[PDB]
Amino acid sequence: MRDLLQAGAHFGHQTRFWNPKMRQYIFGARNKIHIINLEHTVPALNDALNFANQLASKKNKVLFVGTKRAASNIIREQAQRAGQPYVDHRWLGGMLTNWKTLRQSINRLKDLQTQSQDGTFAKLTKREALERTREMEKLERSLGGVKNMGGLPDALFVIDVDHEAIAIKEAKNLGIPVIGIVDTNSNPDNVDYVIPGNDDAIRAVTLYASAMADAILAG
Amino acid sequence: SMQDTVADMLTRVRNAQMAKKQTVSMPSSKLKVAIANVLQQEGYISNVEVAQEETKSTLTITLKYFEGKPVIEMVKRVSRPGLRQYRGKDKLPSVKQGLGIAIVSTSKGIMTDRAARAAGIGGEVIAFVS
RNA sequence: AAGCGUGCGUAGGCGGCUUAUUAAGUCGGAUGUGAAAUCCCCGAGCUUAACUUGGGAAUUGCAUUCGAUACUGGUGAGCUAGAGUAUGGGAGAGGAUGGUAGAAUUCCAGGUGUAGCGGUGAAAUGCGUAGAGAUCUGGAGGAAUACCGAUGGCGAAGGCAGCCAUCUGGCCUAAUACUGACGCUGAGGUACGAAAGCAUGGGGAGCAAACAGGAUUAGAUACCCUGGUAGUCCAUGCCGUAAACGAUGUCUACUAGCCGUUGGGGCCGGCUUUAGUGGCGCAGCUAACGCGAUAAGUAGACCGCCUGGGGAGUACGGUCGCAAGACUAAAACUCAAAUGAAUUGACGG
Ligand SMILES: [Mg+2]
Ligand SMILES: [Mg+2]
Ligand SMILES: [Mg+2]
Ligand SMILES: [Mg+2]
Ligand SMILES: [Mg+2]
Ligand SMILES: [Mg+2]
Ligand SMILES: [Mg+2]
Ligand SMILES: [Mg+2]
Ligand SMILES: [Mg+2]
Ligand SMILES: [Mg+2]
Ligand SMILES: [Mg+2]
Ligand SMILES: [Mg+2]
Ligand SMILES: [Mg+2]
Ligand SMILES: [Mg+2]
Ligand SMILES: [Mg+2]
Ligand SMILES: [Mg+2]
Ligand SMILES: [Mg+2]
Ligand SMILES: [Mg+2]
Ligand SMILES: [Mg+2]
Ligand SMILES: [Mg+2]
Repeated sequence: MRDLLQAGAHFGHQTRFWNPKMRQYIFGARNKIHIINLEHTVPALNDALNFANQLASKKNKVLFVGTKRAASNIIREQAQRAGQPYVDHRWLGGMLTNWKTLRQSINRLKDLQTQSQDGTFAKLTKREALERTREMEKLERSLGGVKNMGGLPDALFVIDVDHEAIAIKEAKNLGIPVIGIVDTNSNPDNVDYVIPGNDDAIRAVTLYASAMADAILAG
Repeated sequence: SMQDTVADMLTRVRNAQMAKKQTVSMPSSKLKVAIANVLQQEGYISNVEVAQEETKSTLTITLKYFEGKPVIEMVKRVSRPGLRQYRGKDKLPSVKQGLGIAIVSTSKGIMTDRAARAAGIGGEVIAFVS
C-alpha cells in the first residue's frame, strides 16, 4: 500500500505516449506525466501474487521474462534466487510456439556445458576449444535461464507487456496464463492479471520481482 | 438533417456498445423512453433515467456487458421514415427464432413481438434487437 | 461499370419536442362478396396408378359496419436543442471598377568601343565592319507582379497574388435579445462555370500552334536551334467542355488517441474551447490497396448513376450554337473475355 508509494509505482510515462485503454487505471497527470493510482493497483498485485503462490504450491512453474535492458539484471537476480526459469536477454520469437525446435538447442547446451567442466575434456588443443566455448556462450546467454524448464511453463511474469509483445502473443496463443506490470504506455490487451505500475524504475521493478519471488517461496 | 430519431437513439446505443461505454445519453422523447423501458424489461439494458434540465429532457441508458462482449449484439431499425412496416397480427416477425425481440407499436402501447402475438394485434415494427 | 462541373430552387419525398382532439393511414372483430373447376388436406371408387369424385382448407382481395389510438397524417395550442434575425469585434490573393509603383525584356536615338555575337551534345541557319555583341544616357511600349510565400488564406465550384481608393458578397467570433420548425433534399428548370475556340472593335512587349529555314536521322511532316503568324492582353458577347479530381453528391447524429498549423474565445510561454486545414493511428470497414471525427465506420433523408468488352458517348431524330460543336441517345454485328488489387520472377536507355 505504502511500500509501493515510496517505490515510484505512481510516476509513469509522459502524457503523450499513454495508451487510451489504461484511462481507468490512471488518476491524474501532474507535470506532464501520468501518475498511476496505486490504491486499486495494490489490490490486483496481491491477487497476482496469490495466483503465483497457489500455482507454485500445486507443483507448477512460472517463467520470469524481462529483457528491457534495465531490469534484465534484477530479473535474473530475483529469479535464480527463487528456483524458476528466466528470460534475460531476448524474447527469442517462437520459444513457446516452436518449443520443440528450441528443445534441440536446450539439449545442445545440456551437452555443451557438460562437455566443459563435467566430463573432463582433455587431450585437445587450447585454441580449438575456443570456438566451442563461443558456441556455448552464445547459446547460454540466450537460453541458460530455460535449461531447467523441460516443459511449457504454467505462468509468465513480464516487466514490460509493451516491450515483450512477442512473448505475450505466444502465451495468448498457447493458452498460458500471463501476468504483467503494465505502465501508462502499454496495452492491457492479453494480460490475465494486469498490474498497473512503473515498468522502468529500479526500486519498483526490484520490488515487483522480489515480491513475486517471496510469493514463489510459499512452498 | 435529423429526421429519424428512433434510429438515432438505436445508433447511439449500438455505437456506445461498440466502444465499451458504460452509459449513453441522448435527448429524451416520449417514444424513446417507451422503447428504453421495453429494452430494460427484456433485460437488454441495465437502467433508464430521464432528467429534465429546464425544458429539454435528457435520457440516460446504462449498458450491460456479459463476459466482455455487449448484451445487445444486433440492433436494427426496421420502419424507416422513408418506408414504414405495419405488420398484422399473423405476419409479426420473429428475431433469431425468438431469441431476439422485435419492438412493436400497437394501439395498446409499445411491446415486444410475442406480447403482441399473445394479445392478438400488431402495428408498426420499430426495431429488431438481439 | 457507376456521384451530375458547381450551386440555387419548382413539383415531390422526408422532417424537432410537449399536449388536446380526430380517426385518414395502421390494427382487431363482425357481415357481404371473392362462380365451379384447378392447387392443397383428409377420404371415396376404379385390381393399382394415372384418372374420377365427397367435404374442407385456401382465394392472402374488395366493400360495409363496429371498436382500439402506440405510431404516421390532419387540426388546435404550446416549447426552444434545428433554422434564422439584431447589436460589438476579427481574418482574408472573395468579387467589380479606377488609379498608381518598381524590376526586367523588346525596340528606338545618341556616346564609348572593336570583331565577333548567338546557339548546341557537336554544329549550322541567324545577327555583325552600313559597326554587332558589351557598356552608358534618354525615350517608347506592352504584359506580368521577385522577395514575403506558407500540406498558408479566401471562394459554391471554375478560380483568386505588387500597392491604393471606391462599390460590394460571404465567413469567423462574444454576449444579450428576438422569431418560433420558418427545415433537409430536390426530377424538371435556371445561374455560374479552366484552357482552347468563335464574333465585333482595339492593342500587341515577351512567348508562340501553323509555317520557314538549320540540324539530326535510313527517313524526321518530330524532339534540338534560328525566326515566326494566329493566339495569349482589353472592351463587349457566344461557347458550356476538362484527369471541371478527394477520380469520394448534399444534409444530420454518434464512435480510442497522439502530433502539427490558420482565424477567434476563455483561463493560468502553457491549458482548454471553437471554426478550418494537414500527418499518424485503435476499433470498425475493405477484394486488396487503403480509409479511419475532413470515414471509405455506425445509422438516417432526398437525389444522381451502374448492370460484360467492343461497336459507341457513335448513327438517326431532336434541342441548342455564328461555327467548332455540345447535349439527349440506339441497333445490327462481334468476342469469351475485358477489368481491379496484390504476388513471385524477368527486364528498364
Ligand atoms: Mg471506373
Ligand atoms: Mg464532384
Ligand atoms: Mg417543397
Ligand atoms: Mg409533410
Ligand atoms: Mg381507420
Ligand atoms: Mg373457387
Ligand atoms: Mg405548431
Ligand atoms: Mg496593376
Ligand atoms: Mg414566443
Ligand atoms: Mg436545394
Ligand atoms: Mg438537374
Ligand atoms: Mg520553336
Ligand atoms: Mg464530363
Ligand atoms: Mg466523374
Ligand atoms: Mg486542429
Ligand atoms: Mg485554436
Ligand atoms: Mg491515417
Ligand atoms: Mg459516410
Ligand atoms: Mg468500399
Ligand atoms: Mg455526339
